[PDB]
Amino acid sequence: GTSNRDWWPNQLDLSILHRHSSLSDPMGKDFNYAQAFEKLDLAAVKRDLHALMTTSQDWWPADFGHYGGLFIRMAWHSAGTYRTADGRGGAGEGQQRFAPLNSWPDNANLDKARRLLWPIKQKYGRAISWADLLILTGNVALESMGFKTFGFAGGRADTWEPEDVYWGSEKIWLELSGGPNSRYSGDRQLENPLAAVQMGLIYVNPEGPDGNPDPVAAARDIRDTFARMAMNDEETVALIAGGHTFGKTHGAGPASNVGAEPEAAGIEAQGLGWKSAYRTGKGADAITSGLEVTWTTTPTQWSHNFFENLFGYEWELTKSPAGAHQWVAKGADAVIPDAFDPSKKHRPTMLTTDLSLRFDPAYEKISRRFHENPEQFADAFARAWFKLTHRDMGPRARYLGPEVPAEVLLWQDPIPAVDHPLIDAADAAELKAKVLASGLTVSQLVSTAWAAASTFRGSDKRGGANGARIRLAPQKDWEANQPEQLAAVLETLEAIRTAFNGAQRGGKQVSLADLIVLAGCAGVEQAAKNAGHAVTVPFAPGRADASQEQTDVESMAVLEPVADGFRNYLKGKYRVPAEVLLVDKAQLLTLSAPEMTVLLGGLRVLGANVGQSRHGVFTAREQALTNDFFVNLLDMGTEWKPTAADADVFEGRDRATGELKWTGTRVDLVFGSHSQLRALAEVYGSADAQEKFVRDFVAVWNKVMNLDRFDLA
Amino acid sequence: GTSNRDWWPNQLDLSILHRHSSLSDPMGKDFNYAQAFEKLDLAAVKRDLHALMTTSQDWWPADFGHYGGLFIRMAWHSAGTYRTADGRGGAGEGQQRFAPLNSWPDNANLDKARRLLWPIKQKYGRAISWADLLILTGNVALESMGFKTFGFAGGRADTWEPEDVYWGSEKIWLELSGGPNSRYSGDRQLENPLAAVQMGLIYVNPEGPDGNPDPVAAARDIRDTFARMAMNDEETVALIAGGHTFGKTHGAGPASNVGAEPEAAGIEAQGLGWKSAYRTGKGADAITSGLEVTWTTTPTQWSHNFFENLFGYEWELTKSPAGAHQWVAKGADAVIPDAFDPSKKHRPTMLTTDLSLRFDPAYEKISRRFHENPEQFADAFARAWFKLTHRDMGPRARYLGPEVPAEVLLWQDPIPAVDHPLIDAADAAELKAKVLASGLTVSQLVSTAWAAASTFRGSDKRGGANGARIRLAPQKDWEANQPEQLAAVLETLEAIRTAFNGAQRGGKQVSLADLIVLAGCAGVEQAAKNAGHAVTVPFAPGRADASQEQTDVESMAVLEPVADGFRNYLKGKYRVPAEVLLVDKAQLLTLSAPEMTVLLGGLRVLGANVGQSRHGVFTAREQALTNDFFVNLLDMGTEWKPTAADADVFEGRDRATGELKWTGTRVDLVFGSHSQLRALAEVYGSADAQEKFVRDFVAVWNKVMNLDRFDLA
Ligand code: HEM
Ligand code: HEM
Ligand SMILES: NNC(=O)c1ccncc1
Ligand SMILES: NNC(=O)c1ccncc1
Ligand SMILES: [Cl-]
Ligand SMILES: [Cl-]
Ligand code: NA
Ligand code: NA
Repeated sequence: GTSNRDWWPNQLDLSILHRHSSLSDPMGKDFNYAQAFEKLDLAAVKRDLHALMTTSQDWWPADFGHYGGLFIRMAWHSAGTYRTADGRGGAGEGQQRFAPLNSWPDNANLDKARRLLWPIKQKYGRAISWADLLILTGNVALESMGFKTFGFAGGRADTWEPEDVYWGSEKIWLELSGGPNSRYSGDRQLENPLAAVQMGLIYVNPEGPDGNPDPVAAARDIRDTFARMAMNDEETVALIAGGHTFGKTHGAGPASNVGAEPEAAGIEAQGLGWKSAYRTGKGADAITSGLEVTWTTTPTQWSHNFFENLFGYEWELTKSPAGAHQWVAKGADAVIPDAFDPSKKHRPTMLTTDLSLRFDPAYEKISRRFHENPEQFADAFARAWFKLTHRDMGPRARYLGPEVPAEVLLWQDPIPAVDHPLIDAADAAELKAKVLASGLTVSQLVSTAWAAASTFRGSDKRGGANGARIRLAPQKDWEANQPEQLAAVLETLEAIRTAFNGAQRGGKQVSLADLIVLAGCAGVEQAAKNAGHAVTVPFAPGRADASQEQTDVESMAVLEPVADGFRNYLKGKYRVPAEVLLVDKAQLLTLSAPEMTVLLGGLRVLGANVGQSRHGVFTAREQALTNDFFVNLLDMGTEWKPTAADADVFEGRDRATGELKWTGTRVDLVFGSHSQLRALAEVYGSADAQEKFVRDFVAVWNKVMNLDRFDLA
Repeated sequence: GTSNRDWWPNQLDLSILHRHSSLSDPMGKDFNYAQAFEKLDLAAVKRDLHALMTTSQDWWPADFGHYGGLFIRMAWHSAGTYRTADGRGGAGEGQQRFAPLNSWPDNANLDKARRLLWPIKQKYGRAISWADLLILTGNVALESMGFKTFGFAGGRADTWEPEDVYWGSEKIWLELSGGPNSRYSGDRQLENPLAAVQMGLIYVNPEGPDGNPDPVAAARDIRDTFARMAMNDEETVALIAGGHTFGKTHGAGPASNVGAEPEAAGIEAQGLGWKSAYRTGKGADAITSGLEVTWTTTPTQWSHNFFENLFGYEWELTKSPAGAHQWVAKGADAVIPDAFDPSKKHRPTMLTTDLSLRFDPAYEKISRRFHENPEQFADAFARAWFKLTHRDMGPRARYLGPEVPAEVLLWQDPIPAVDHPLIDAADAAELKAKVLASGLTVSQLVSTAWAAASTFRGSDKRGGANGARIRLAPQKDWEANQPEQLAAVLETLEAIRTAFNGAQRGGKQVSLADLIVLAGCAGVEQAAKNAGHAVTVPFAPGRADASQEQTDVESMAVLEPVADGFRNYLKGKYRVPAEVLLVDKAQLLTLSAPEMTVLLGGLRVLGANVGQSRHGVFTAREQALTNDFFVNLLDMGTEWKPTAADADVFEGRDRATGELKWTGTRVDLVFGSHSQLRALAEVYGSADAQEKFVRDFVAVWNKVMNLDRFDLA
């Protein structure tokens, strides 16, 4: 069946902006997951999950009689696809149940784990999503086995189709580095935005880098991949040691026994995969990773035995029954219990990646401290497990149910509670007039508010204008934000705010976060008036100002835009074409193709480009809100060519005279090239479309201003 | 970027059901194209188009000073992708402007024709769709050159993304037959549903079959492909002769001069392609097909010179400047004008496929009659051109504006006007009660109404329950429709109708087409009652009964379902998996994945399977409307295996006892295998879902009942 993707594999794919339509969603347009979850009897759900832990099913018998380890690994993998670079992956959409993650090699047999949860899912129905259930089940596993969690928030709404995520370019599962589509270059540099060492792994290879069983080298990969999942050294050691306090791995026989992954299995397998011809195919004969390691003397109970073993023995390199590299404790007694046979015991074993916690010098010091102070280990793991499993849930206002921790954590980019009356519509009109009387231009007001709001990404629900973090390090210094002009605009807004707030009775005040947005609205109003349209822009108050100490500077670096097509900004020269980067950004902002089109066309004419660039400013009435961008872009009286100096900048000349009319980047011209985008630009560039352009612009502007406003949801 | 399609190339692609969401649509959800078109000043549009015809642009100079020929070929190609086998292709969605059709080799330089129309599109905006404008432009071309068209209907709403259409399996444009993905097998049998001889052609190869310049052989491809586009011999000769009365081909130099098709061209080309390094690249130097033929002495005026030349000279095999086979008149004077140089003239030329009209014996008699009687030629062509360009527009109720022809054509599957009062809601309740008192079962009433309504396909908007054609040849004899049971149900319904209609005052009556649907509604209400739910199934009267004499039997053959997963029906053994056929049918019925899921699950338990098969009937309360399908499908207590006798039927056995519980086909079990479908099935199989399943079933049943009801749009 030959498709457009086969004929034109490097054309832009806009379908990624149109996933998650109401067409694929089986719930009404009215279904609100938060409200269904708020009625769930969470306690009853936890009781059922507690019972499930030791209700072994014959089609996938429970190791040691307890599914706890399996469910902790299930939950860890649901969370563990998260990348800080784009905020994609993570547990927040329940994507583990869809392709490709349902069939990743590292997710082998987690199909069985999710099938075990079906009766509970079915019983509670829409009131608990798969996405919430997977994490809750991890929590309950930990609790069942004697570990007290830091807490749990519901509110991860289920999704209904696979996300479009760049997981790499390799065409072979688990391909080792240096192939034709290598994710590594230079001195083992992993390409952004990837956060795993091989296609179909979560973070690293348990045998060591590219299969080489060097724990020191393995530590380097661990540290890099975990940093790319937002975890520092302490959190990392706590998570790995904490997780490998429980359960075991499965490699009872050769991996050639294991058949097709779920998405490749036959229809009779009913959504399950990795069927094994080794012996009974399950239980004591299970093959998952190929490794055969049990870490502790009590695999179904919280202990301090991980670090006791890690430091208490010396380790020797050996092989699992499947042929995989792993480590066995030299001269040890058989103290580890067998998962199925009460008469067999085994020597302590470890993976290469466990030994990393000992033999990397920085990890070693943390592992020692946790060894000597187990209460610090327990607390670090609890905190890290909460972080891991909630990292992509967004602001605290989205957290539901009775187990939400009251402690506010730095990584949540917290926003202070509003404790005063908010501005009303009269106050908003007075502020907007003061803004316009101060001398700030349309371009300044629009650029500033765009800069503040457009850090939001729906992937992990970080960023947005709430908080006024654009006035703090590091946002205030980002090149795309034009630090010098930004400083000037903020100093003017701050004087307006000080004066308005000092005039108030009764505790009313306006936050700078609100005023930045409100000021951008005034700029759009002014621009509409410059074009002869009478427009009021909607504005919702209630944003607050976060302090510098509430803003982790390092964590904030990943939100820096290195490409923002909306401002015609590229930080350097990338191997990814700019128009691909524009679509990627539109996706993070939750924009459809029509929204992205109208938005960019308006921003160009309002003066939002970085550095006052003229590229794509296809108008003679800059700072007026018109559809000029489109009308001029589509004018066949102009011919375009890439410039001598740069293949990425284009000159548009009068076809008859050869005179230069405009210049543009690939981001500008793509709207006139791509057949679906051009169809959109046409709508907005038609003679009957001036009002529609202004109205659709206002609506999309307001949408971007409100992206993070979960306090109103 | 490696995708799910790369890893699992034979998994089902559900995205095809979720195109044309509101997300991709730049118009408000309120936009009604029909109402915008009805206020268009169509006369003013045709005046602008008329002026455009002879206003040559230097970027693509008009041959002979007139764009007419170019626009006729543009409109012919817009329409000429149509296939009767699935109704896909055609002009009715304006898909020529999107991938892949925008870049087919046969559509070369029609990018220039569409660009020429941009000023007029831009002037009239949303009041005329691209889809309508392409056809109108061809009409105006013909009119400006002296040809009287049979009429024009507007109402083709624009679309905003490529359709997913199977155009063949070849991986090389224009691949010759007999390759690894050959569309031909046996004695030159073209695979259904294809209607062109090579990938990226409209119908046939202008040089002859696989490039072999034998007009006799070419005539066989012409006849086959045109029949597959719903054209008989007379229509075919009229179309080809009629078209090639105008304009010329373009092959001024070697084809190697011609660059990338639009979807492959650089961003600077702004949506145009096939840029030519040959001399000026355009005009007198134009290269399109590679052939260099001008058919008549007045290429910008309607004439009967095509047939005068065809019969008046003898023809010699020759080559264009690009190397293509074509024919030149032996010993002729230079009587054909040059497109750009008034001092240069040329001999008559023909394509191999033109000579087919003379040298095929059946075409020859038609071409002679048209030769001797050009008034018959003009009338046949007018009629054929109307048919061609409207074939996929659907019922007459969708035809808009002031040039709709009053004559009703058999190919339109016409439906008589309703001339009497319609039944009201109390009448509908009395009819439903009489239906249920007659002893027709839930199963019979549902099967019958499904059989009648489910012939509809949104691709060409043919079929549906309006007309009561299920009582007529050939529908009454299709094996899927269970002819003997159908006859029994219809006889009972007809006696109820005769008695209701005989009791009325005031000319009120009910059509059998309405009653068949209404009776299906009664079946579903009774099924819901059997499960303890009281619902009313909505019903809209106003269908009418068409006669046998108003039903072209041969044209109706292509609507026969050979695969209907909704009735668990497959007519024979196909190369395509049945679950793929199910998705194909869902797409033709305009169903989303959730609608297809709910609908199939309900139809199973209502007894809609052909032949009373138990396959997929996963309930112990058949004829009760419950969600049993899903609850039992998803029960992990049952294990499934393909049967000894058949790899396409499966047995479901109790996992503990080995007892046989159910049987199912691939269509049944796909809902428990495919990860996106199983996520849907889960919603409907959850303990809180019984009411939602009934509500969603009823809505989708009603939707299918109404698919053809453009009289209410
Ligand atoms: C360097 C990072 C990590 C590596 C390379 C790694 C590797 C593995 C491997 C290969 C398995 C065996 C899979 C099998 O054959 O069944 C496994 C099991 C497991 N891991 Fe990890 N792991 C890592 C981090 C984590 C973390 C962060 C957690 C949780 C906080 C976790 C919890 C588990 C648990 C509970 C199991 C046991 C599964 C069972 O009992 O069925 N691991 N790990
Ligand atoms: C067996 C069927 C047909 C074949 C193989 C065929 C082939 C061709 C070819 C190869 C060209 C030249 C393209 C170029 O180099 O610019 C052409 C031109 C043309 N064809 Fe057809 N054609 C067929 C049927 C039709 C029909 C059904 C129509 C309309 C009723 C039509 C109308 C035209 C016109 C108007 C042109 C002139 C283009 C211009 O003046 O720029 N043809 N045809
Ligand atoms: N792959 N996922 C995203 O790009 C995304 C998800 C949710 N909202 C916005 C963006
Ligand atoms: N390829 N196109 C179709 O299958 C279709 C188009 C419009 N409505 C329904 C089905
Ligand atoms: Cl994602
Ligand atoms: Cl189509
Ligand atoms: Na995410
Ligand atoms: Na069609």
